[PDB]
Amino acid sequence: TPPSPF
Amino acid sequence: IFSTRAHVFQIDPNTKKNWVPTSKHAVTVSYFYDSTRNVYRIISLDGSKAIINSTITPNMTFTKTSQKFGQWADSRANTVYGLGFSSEHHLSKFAEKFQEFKEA
Repeated sequence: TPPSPF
Repeated sequence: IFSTRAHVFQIDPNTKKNWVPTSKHAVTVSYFYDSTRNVYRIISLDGSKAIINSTITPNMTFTKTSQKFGQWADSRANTVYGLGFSSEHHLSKFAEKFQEFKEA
């Protein structure tokens, strides 16, 4: 899962 | 050429699951045709660091993981780059150019 908030 | 802004990350080398921030803020990322090597390249400079120095190969792929995050494996750099954008719009133009410059 992508780094937040991306 | 083509330039845009994005926060840079690289997958962690140990487990290749987690993302490690490469830049501390958004940085310029550009697609550039290197007339000395006759290849298309993706580069991003931050200070004295070349945080991205990827040569586009026909067997390379850009994945739009989410609305504002895309990624691509670079076997030469032995890593996977991840880019976070300010909008899905920017993520999209980046992805379309990846395919365009790859197709040539």
